[PDB]
Amino acid sequence: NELTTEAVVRAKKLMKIRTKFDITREFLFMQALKGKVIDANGVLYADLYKQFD
Amino acid sequence: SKLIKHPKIRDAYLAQQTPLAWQQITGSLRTGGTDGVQAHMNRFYYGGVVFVQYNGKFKDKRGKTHTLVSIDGVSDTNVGVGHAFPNVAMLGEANNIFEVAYAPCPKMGYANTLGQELYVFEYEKDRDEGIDFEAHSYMLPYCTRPQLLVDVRSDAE
Amino acid sequence: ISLLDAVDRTSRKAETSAPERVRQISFPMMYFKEVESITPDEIQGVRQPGTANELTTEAVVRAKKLMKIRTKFDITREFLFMQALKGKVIDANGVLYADLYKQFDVTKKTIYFDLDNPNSDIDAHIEDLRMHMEDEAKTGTVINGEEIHIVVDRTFFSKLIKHPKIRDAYLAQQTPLAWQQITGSLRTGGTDGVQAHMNRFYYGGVVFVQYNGKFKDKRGKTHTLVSIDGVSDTNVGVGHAFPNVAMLGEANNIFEVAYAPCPKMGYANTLGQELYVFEYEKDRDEGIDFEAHSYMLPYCTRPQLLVDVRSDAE
Amino acid sequence: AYQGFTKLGEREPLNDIILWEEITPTGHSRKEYAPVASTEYRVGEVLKADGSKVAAGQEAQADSVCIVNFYADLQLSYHGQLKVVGIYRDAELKDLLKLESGVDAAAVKSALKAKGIDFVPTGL
Amino acid sequence: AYQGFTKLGEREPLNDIILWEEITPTGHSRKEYAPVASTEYRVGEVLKADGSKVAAGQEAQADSVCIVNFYADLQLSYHGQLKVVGIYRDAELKDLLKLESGVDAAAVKSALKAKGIDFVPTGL
Amino acid sequence: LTNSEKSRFFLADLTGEVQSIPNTYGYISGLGLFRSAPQTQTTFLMDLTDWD
Repeated sequence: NELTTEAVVRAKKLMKIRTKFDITREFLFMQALKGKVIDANGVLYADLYKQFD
Repeated sequence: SKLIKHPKIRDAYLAQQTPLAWQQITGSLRTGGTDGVQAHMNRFYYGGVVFVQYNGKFKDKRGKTHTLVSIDGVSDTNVGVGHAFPNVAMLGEANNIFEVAYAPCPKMGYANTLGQELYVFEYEKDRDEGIDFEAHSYMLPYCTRPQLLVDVRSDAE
Repeated sequence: ISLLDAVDRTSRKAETSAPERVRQISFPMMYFKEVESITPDEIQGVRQPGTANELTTEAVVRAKKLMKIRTKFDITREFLFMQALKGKVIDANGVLYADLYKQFDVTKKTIYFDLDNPNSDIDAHIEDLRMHMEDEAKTGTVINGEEIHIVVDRTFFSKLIKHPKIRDAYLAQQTPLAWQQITGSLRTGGTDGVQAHMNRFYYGGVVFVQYNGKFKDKRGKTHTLVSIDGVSDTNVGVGHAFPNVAMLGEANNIFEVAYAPCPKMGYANTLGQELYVFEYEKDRDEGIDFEAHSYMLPYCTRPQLLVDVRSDAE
Repeated sequence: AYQGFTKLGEREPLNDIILWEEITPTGHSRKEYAPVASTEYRVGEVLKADGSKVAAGQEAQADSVCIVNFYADLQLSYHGQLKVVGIYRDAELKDLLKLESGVDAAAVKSALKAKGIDFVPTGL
Repeated sequence: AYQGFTKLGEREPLNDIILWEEITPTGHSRKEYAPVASTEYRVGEVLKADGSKVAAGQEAQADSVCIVNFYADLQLSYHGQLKVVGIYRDAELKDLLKLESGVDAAAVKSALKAKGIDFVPTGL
Repeated sequence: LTNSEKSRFFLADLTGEVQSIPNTYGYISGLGLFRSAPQTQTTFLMDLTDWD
């Protein structure tokens, strides 16, 4: 019989936002290490290897 | 798994009475830092180089799993893939081939200013209906010597 | 959680995150009752075994009855604990009381070690078992998959220790461990009840322990503690891997057992105990009645961490 | 139970789908309905003009999005209110929508888009 | 509510109807039943040997008086048990029976009296 | 210490709560091999020189 509070909800929402950005950054760093940078939606038309020649 | 299973490495290491040889064969392995989910990551030592087993994956909005250590275009389960990139000490701090750039968010007072990693904005709703939030990030990582980003495979050419 | 999708700057569009999901469940628990009686006709005239002409007293009969009842309850408790470790809490008769995999909406994981094949990758199967716990724990903390209990039966242990890979690897060693495992006692550690020293084997970061526990029910059918319901070849070995106590920490303990009071008066709405024993006298000095109760249920809050192990191939 | 498991249910959807809404003294995007017959309303369902849920084929007649949890047995909302309220005007909600059987989202999204309701991608 | 009142029901009957029963090591007067699908049991309802309630025209088939509150879709009694238990053999009960509609009370009581069940005159 | 299931006038126990936090990986981002280069414009250039 304990009610929720605004502080807990706000903290969990902000923490989820931060960890979402962290995992997106990790994925992008992996993409950069692989050679070409593509987002989660997969915007891919050409390599960056070829444009660095 | 295929690398540690290989008969040449196994036979080269079975005939050596060293703690390292006792460790790599009939041993725990699992000598490394944490990746986020496991206390230690597998690492094997052979020929002066270290093979580190990284198994990290994420999902997008549409339930699609994005494996971090993978090669685009190949989805065979039998084949194995890997990535090799130069270490920080290989080139020294004068050629960090790796950089990430940051650019400002499109709000008033932020134009033509050095961007940062994250822009956190909190806005109060009208009347008294709650709080609005915004998070921004304008970034792109890149490598200036991509020819050193070698990927390895476990199958024959 | 999911990955953010890139959006353009000028068209100020964004993304949002789904809310949490909270549910609720409940658990029923089993009740056990045992009755025994002492009648003077089993004491009068009867002779105490091992004595020439001495008669049994009520005290020795009562002591042996109580000892048998307590041993029966302990044995049933051990069987129920093993059944809960298997992931499905099935009563000795065969009725289902708590299907932990269906209640927590997870699936059972089994690993085929393929011990018969001389080319099998034992390291790969051990690594798969090790990584499964870390992947499916989902406790939010850092998991160490090497801290598990692997309990196998006689056939699995014999097949594993005699594999050409393991034996050839341990033969080309000059460590005391290899000498002990190859030419030496393979019985470090134990008291399985009957054994003073149970079989255990060290290969990687894990150990394999052979458990020979088995019980019988009133129907006469044996109940092997290390077994898979369904699978009964003789040529296959079976095992059970469950998390160690010090893997998720004392903060996150997943193995619990409940105890609730018996339906006798006095005991309503009280804290449950391990066992209740009651003394009742027959009227007209006809003897003594005994009752033993227990209201318990063992369960696992993370059944995904209970991984089954087999010796054949999938 | 006899089946081996017992599930008491899941928490009803919460009123967190609203991201932006035209805030006016008397409310601009919110309209009230008279609850019809014995009907179970939840947060995120699309209602018609009369207040009943949209069905297959009736997609063009998408009037609003429910933002209250109503109970037929109690004839009261989860906030102890006599009526059921939905969002029918300019607002920005989340993708969480409780659709009926055989009703496509694309027709519902376009119908609500005409009234000025936008849906943001929500993901996991 | 919209009707002016919001009654939330009445407490289920308690197991206090048993005044005397044959106390036995293994339950002389207690008999188990396998619950029938989609059937609610309450303390006081009369059951046949099959396990279903005594309907009109079959009062002579009364077997036992149920003393547990089963919850049908839960498939568990109010005490977390798996089966329905009713008193059928020698016992003394209060005059509190929840007979079905159109069921003769006198015929049921006479049928149960042959089994050894008696009802003590209660008051109000 | 709480209402039971399917009845309001009886009681039951909650006995805690379990949680399922997802899996997050931070190995590559923890390596720290990417150097931050903050900038003001929306596009940066680069000229490549290589002597033969």
